[PDB]
Amino acid sequence: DIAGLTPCSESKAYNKLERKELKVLDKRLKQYEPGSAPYLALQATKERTENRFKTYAKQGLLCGNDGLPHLISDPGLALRFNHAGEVFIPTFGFLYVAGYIGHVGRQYIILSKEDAKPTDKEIILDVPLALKLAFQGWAWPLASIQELRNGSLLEKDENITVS
Amino acid sequence: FPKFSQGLAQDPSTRRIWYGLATAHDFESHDGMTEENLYQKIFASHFGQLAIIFLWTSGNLFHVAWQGNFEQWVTDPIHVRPIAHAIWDPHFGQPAVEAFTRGGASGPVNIATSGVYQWWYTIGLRSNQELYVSSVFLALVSAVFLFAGWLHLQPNFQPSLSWFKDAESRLNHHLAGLFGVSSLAWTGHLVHVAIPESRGQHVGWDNFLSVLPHPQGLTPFWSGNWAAYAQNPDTASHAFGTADGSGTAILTFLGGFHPQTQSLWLSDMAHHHLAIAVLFIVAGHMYRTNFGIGHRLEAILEAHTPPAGGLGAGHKGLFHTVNNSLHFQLGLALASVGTITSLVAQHMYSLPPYAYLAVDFTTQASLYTHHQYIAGFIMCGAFAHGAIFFIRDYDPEQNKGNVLARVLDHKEAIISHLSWVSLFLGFHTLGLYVHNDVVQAFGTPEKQILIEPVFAQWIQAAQGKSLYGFDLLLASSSSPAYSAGQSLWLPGWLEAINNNQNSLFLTIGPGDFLVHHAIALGLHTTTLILVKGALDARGSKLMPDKKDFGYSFPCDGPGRGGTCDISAYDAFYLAVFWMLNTIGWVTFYWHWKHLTLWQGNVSQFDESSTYLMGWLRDYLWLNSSQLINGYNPFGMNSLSVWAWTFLFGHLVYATGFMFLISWRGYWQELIETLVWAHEKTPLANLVYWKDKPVALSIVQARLVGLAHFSVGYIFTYAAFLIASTAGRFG
Amino acid sequence: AHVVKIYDTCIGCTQCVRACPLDVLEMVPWDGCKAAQMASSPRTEDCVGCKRCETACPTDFLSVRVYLGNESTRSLGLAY
Amino acid sequence: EIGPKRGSLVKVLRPESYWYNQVGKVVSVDQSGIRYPVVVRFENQNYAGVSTNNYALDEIEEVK
Amino acid sequence: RDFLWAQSSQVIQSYGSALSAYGLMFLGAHFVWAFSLMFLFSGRGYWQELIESIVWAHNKLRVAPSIQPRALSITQGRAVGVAHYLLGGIATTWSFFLARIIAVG
Amino acid sequence: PWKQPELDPDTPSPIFGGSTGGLLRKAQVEEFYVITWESPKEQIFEMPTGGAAIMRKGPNLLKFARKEQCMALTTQLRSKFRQTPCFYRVYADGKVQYLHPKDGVYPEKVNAGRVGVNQNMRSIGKNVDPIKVVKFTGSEP
Amino acid sequence: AIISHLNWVSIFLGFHSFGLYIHNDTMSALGRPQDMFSDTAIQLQPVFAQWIQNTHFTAPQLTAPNALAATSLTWGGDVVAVGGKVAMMPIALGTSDFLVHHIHA
Ligand code: CLA
Ligand code: CLA
Ligand code: CLA
Ligand code: CLA
Ligand code: CLA
Ligand SMILES: CC1=C(/C=C/C(C)=C\C=C/C(C)=C/C=C/C=C(C)/C=C\C=C(C)\C=C\C2=C(C)CCCC2(C)C)C(C)(C)CCC1
Ligand SMILES: CC1=C(C/C=C(\C)CCC[C@H](C)CCC[C@H](C)CCCC(C)C)C(=O)c2ccccc2C1=O
Ligand code: SF4
Ligand code: SF4
Ligand code: SF4
Repeated sequence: DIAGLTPCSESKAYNKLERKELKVLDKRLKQYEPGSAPYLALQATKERTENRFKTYAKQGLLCGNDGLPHLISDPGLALRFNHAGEVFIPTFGFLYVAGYIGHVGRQYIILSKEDAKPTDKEIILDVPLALKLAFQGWAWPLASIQELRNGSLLEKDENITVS
Repeated sequence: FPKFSQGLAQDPSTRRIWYGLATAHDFESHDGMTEENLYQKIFASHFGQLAIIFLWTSGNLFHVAWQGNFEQWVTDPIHVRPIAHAIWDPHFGQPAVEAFTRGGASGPVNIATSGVYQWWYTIGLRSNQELYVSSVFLALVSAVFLFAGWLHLQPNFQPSLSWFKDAESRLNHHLAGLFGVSSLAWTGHLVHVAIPESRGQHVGWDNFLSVLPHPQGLTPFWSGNWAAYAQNPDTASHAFGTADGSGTAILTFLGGFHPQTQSLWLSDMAHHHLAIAVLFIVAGHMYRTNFGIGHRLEAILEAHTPPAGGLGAGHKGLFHTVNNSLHFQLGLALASVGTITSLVAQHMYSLPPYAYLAVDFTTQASLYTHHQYIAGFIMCGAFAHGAIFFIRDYDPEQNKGNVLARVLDHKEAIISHLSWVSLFLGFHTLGLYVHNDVVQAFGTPEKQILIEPVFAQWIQAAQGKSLYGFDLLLASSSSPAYSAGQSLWLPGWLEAINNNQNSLFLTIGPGDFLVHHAIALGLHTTTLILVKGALDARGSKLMPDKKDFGYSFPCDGPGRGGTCDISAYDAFYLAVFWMLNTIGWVTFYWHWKHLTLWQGNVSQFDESSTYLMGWLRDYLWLNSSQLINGYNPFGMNSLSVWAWTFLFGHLVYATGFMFLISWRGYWQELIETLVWAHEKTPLANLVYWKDKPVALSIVQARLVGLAHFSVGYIFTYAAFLIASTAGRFG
Repeated sequence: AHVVKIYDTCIGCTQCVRACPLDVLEMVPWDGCKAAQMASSPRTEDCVGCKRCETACPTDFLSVRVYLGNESTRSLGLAY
Repeated sequence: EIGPKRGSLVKVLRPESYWYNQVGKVVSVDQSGIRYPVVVRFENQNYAGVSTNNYALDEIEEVK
Repeated sequence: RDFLWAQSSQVIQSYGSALSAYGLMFLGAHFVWAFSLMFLFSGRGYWQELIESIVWAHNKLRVAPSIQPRALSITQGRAVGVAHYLLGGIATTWSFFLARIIAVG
Repeated sequence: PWKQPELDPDTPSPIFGGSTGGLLRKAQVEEFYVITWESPKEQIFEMPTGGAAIMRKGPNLLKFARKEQCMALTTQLRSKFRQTPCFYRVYADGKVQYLHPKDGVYPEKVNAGRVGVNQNMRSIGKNVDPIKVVKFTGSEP
Repeated sequence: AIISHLNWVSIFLGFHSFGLYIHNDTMSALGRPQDMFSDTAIQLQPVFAQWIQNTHFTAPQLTAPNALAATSLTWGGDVVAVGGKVAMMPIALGTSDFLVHHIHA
């Protein structure tokens, strides 16, 4: 553990919160009959709730005095105390997806501007071209460093200034 | 009527009256002005603001001594409530005077919220006579300054322009005398007077020469045994007034708080302002003034130029830019003063310097909120007055290749990066708050994204807080930083920080994490709104020459797609909305986190501050119960004045929406219709205006509506802050 | 009492003259352009500061600018 | 011939202009001593909606 | 007191029940209402200049739209304000009423 | 023109019942404007202040309180009916001034007699910064 | 003349209608509830409305003899209960209903 936080398995308030959230459904389940569809819906919600709590405990999460799980952000403490999947690993997952959107839109912009009437290509897209680039962007990091090391990424003082 | 401007006097409309007030103290744009007459008129006016300050302080002393309960408060500071000024409102009824006479005084009164009672009591004031004597002293000092502003304007006693542009002499005299000697004397007061008054001894003008502060006297000071003044410090079991548990020390480095009065030791603060006097006197002897020794300011700036050329020419050409531009000097002063004003707010609540201030919950709030709100207003002025420099007092050819031109050259990069920070901070902060608002709503409070602020908890562990268990150097007994300062400050410091019943380094959770991130978004975006109005003050692609028009103008017309709100004045105008929004969050976070502490239930903030409905349910709606019942149909309490003001703010805030939303053109056509009626009416037509009536200008309405907007944004919270905290008394 | 200054980039379009209602702009011959015309602002005392003229100017940046200033009865458009 | 060739692209150097450090086709050039003879046409509009403007000899330079 | 501070108890305490949607719309409506104030109080001049400094970065990376970005027109700015203004002002009541009245009293 | 046409203050006016957009106390005290034109037939036209009125064959005369009210009518007559109006300015003292076709030719057409005014021989921009003129008025002049 | 005469009415109403609300607030905060505008107070009752309620209530007797009852129970009568809840019952107009009806105008 770290930062004076208990694991969620050993916490009492964590189990208190489980017994509470299930008690609401059991009271709500008493109204309806056993074989009815409202009964099946609530039993599934009961099954999901029981699964949500045990999985968060199994994953070595850290619960505070309030009883709710807390996340850790420094990769040093995350890797040292086995909490990397929380924040440190979600960061790489998103950046790969965010870069993919940039490398794709940047290429559609450059290529349509090499032809006549690029304004029409923005409001009326070339879907065959857009899908081609969208399935060619799996290795977007390679092309970026290829384009940076080459020097064809940035423009050089051919841009408008104001003074 | 404006004599300083003939252009407005010829105006026949009411625009003359309004613009005559707003351009009153703008001496540069006046008619027949000169650079020498400008500095003199400023120097005389700056004497005036001192005269109002010393009088404003004199009024509080008199109105407290004459009408307050300072003599009764010292005997029982905790239970007795302070009294600011009495009330005489003949429109009252009998139930109100019976409710507003809660104080021991006969008639109705207003309970104080500033905290002057705790301050005056600490420095050794224990009677109403001593406040009467003081109110006369400042009123004399106030009159002296008024006489000087008139005297130093006369044909003689009229300073020359070279006298104003002598920076090296001003620094040495102001750093050494105004800062140092004043700090040295304040230590002379704490030693010769205040510490004795704490330990029972009555020291005054009658007996300060006969009474020694220390038994040994000054013979340790000359001999070099300076540790004799720190021998017998005050014990923990020490009453702040009586000699029970007293000591003989005058300078000590105990650290921490005094046990009974949760406040800093007087012997420490006496030792503090002494060392500050030494550094500031030493710094005062730095620059060169009429003797061979000393540094020169221009020689330094010309020298600090890096060789490779990362900054080009560097800091060259800047001395004549700063020394000749008053707006430059004013932006730096506001920037520095604005920041300091926030330190006063952040460092007082955590380190109470006065006696029985931690217990006065209502007083800590007001002081923290008042300093924070002023901080933002002062900070906004520094940028705004920094933008006027680029228009009026900036010379590009003189400042060529230097840092100031190299910043203005690539401004598109700065404004771009600032925009990205605000966008990323805003999208993520709103998202986390929403994601938790929903997932709470579907009954699953465990699916929230609660991230622990590990980096801040790492500091508190590195500063003595053993809760988190990081076991850093200063939380570890083996480290040298614990070994050093073990005899000095750490026993008193470690006891306080680890105590979880004070505001010194409060516990942090994932709720405090989101609030800090939300603040960052407000600070970054507010700077972006201001920075843009400054750098783009000289010109934009939409308006290549803004500099020719001025700082404040309507617009350049409906052409080029529309140019409404381009001027740098309109950037400052929009930042104030954000400023108030930023300080609001900062202040909402202080109040609730402290209420839960004072009420004892800290779990209220930790669990409910993670989702927005907690802020609306548990903080706003809940604590607005005793306030709203100030005047009920059954009766009225003492909080009726605050509920009335409560609504008064809600109303003023809404009236500004008129001037903001509804523009001029709707109204001028309307005033033309009333003019027709006033002339066609049989008897009223005999009366005729001297100045023609017209609607308010475009820029005037932006100003007026912002005043109605900000006053409601302050009067509403002040009532809520004082009423919520006063009614619960915790 | 507004100020109206025309600059060297005028090309003699006459669109500024046709637009401004108060007849504050007229055309004068000149040798700088193809059209051999240039504007002028003889009577700015009647300028209401509407700024329609600047909109008419079809150059990269305006050869006609109306620098607002001190007001008057004629400038404020007061029928009364 | 006094100035750049017909149909030739050139780069602008007016600091005031919307098209500054940008490229445009030369539509025509007048050789009668006018101060601003060079007529240039750009694809991108300005804020008003105009895509042409007469520039000078010194204010234009070769592309890129 | 007796209308707002009282009848708002059913909406606020709706979290964890079937009326939870009204508690969300109650807040969402306040957001859209305030959001309109940016459009009514400001003007198209500040925005069009800000986009220029943004176009520089999009231009620096050779990723810029051929359709030039332009700030919302003065008339549109005003229309966009009153729309988000009325929507937030009306939707609040729609949440403050149905939650109050469905949970009778 | 060849010569300025002096004002005939007694000419028939159009047939107009009246309205509330007429003249106020400013007119008798400070100044007012009057417009003249010559129509070939009887027609209907929109007034700047108020509603519709019927012209009269021959000379016509109106009185207005603003120059914009007069020039607003010239643009209507020159476009719709293709006429040539001329309007003056009358002070309270009785003085009269002939304003709009001051040269006889409308301003949108050149004439050799005219002389340039407020003509800067430089490009927009390309002018001194305000600091150079910090203590007197004007950066553009 | 239209806009001028109509401007005077709006100012007349907002003062004599909204100003009455502020008078009651100020009187209450000062501890003078006897001076407010209310039922136990300086009553301003809508006599014209009250007379119309009774006229439509006593219509089946005289003005509409074949009518078995009145058009609605809002005019006057007895309560109609359904499922332990009241469907409609007579609405009484007082000093408050006088201020609000004017606030609308
Ligand atoms: C390929 C499209 C594209 C690309 C590559 C970029 C890239 C960039 N933008 Mg950006 N932007 C875009 C579209 C794009 N933008 C659009 C459509 C808008 C209008 C909403 C903006 C508005 C905008 C602002 C206000 C800012 C940026 C900024 C930036 C820079 C920092 C990243 C950022 O936080 O931006 C912000 C990201 C967004 C606002 C999200 C854009 C919306 C989607 C997710 C992207 C559009 C993709 C496109 C529609 C798909 C077409 C693909 C094609 C095959 C059909 C960066 C270089 C910041 C900057 O100036 O850098 C310092 C900045 O302040 N952008
Ligand atoms: C050391 C402090 C200091 C000093 C010496 C100055 C000096 C000056 N400022 Mg500056 N300023 C300061 C701080 C300071 N300022 C701060 C902190 C801000 C940020 C808020 C500003 C923001 C600012 C702006 C934005 C402008 C100036 C301007 C000026 C110039 C004078 C304008 C004038 O005569 O206005 C006189 C104005 C008035 C008399 C009207 C003030 C009325 C206030 C707003 C009403 C307050 C509300 C009301 C009383 C509340 C009552 C409560 C009610 C319930 C009873 C002058 C150089 C102007 C300038 O230089 O123009 C080029 C200008 O445009 N200043
Ligand atoms: C930072 C310096 C400083 C400050 C702010 C104070 C503040 C105070 N002292 Mg203290 N004191 C100081 C230094 C200081 N002292 C030093 C260095 C000593 C050692 C001698 C003392 C010894 C002392 C005694 C013995 C007594 C005080 C008392 C007081 C209190 C009332 C004074 C009064 O009403 O004026 C009364 C003023 C006079 C009788 C005349 C003062 C004469 C000096 C030399 C004039 C200074 C004017 C100064 C230049 C003003 C600045 C403006 C300038 C441009 C003109 C007040 C809290 C009295 C008290 O009751 O406190 C508990 C008291 O009896 N003080
Ligand atoms: C039509 C009804 C109505 C209206 C129009 C208002 C209007 C207003 N009220 Mg109000 N109020 C009402 C009814 C109403 N109230 C009722 C019935 C009660 C209970 C009796 C209250 C009790 C009340 C209190 C106690 C207060 C107000 C305040 C305000 C003003 C704050 C405005 C603002 O923008 O500040 C800024 C808005 C915010 C900072 C956000 C609002 C609260 C959020 C949820 C806190 C979030 C902080 C945290 C950092 C998260 C945000 C970060 C983000 C990035 C996610 C405002 C003018 C406040 C005030 O006086 O202004 C200072 C004030 O303190 N009201
Ligand atoms: C709470 C905010 C507020 C207030 C107070 C007002 C008030 C008013 N509005 Mg606005 N309206 C508002 C919000 C507000 N509006 C907003 C935000 C918008 C944007 C859409 C509009 C848009 C708007 C338009 C377009 C128009 C109005 C009109 C009016 C005026 C109607 C005439 C009238 O009833 O006055 C009566 C006086 C009052 C209602 C004030 C009540 C408070 C009391 C009675 C005053 C007490 C005075 C006190 C005793 C004296 C103290 C003196 C002291 C110095 C000692 C009135 C002054 C109309 C108008 O002006 O033409 C007639 C107009 O057409 N409103
Ligand atoms: C536009 C303009 C301008 C601007 C201004 C401004 C606005 C500025 C700013 C700003 C500010 C207002 C700032 C502040 C600051 C502060 C800082 C930056 C700090 C820091 C840091 C440090 C160094 C620290 C250290 C430490 C210590 C001491 C001990 C403990 C630890 C720690 C770390 C804490 C001017 C006028 C100039 C000029 C021109 C115009
Ligand atoms: C109502 C309104 C008016 C007209 C408002 C007028 C004419 C009211 C001002 C005059 C009254 C008589 C002053 C009322 C007295 C004040 C309550 C106190 C003033 C105190 C000062 C003397 C210090 C505008 O001119 C205007 C212009 C631009 C945007 C919005 C608006 C706008 O909303
Ligand atoms: S400020 Fe008013 S007049 Fe000027 S452009 Fe904007 S809407 Fe038009
Ligand atoms: S509108 Fe501009 S380009 Fe056209 S004639 Fe006038 S000054 Fe020349
Ligand atoms: S400001 Fe208006 S009236 Fe004056 S010249 Fe320009 S367009 Fe014509």
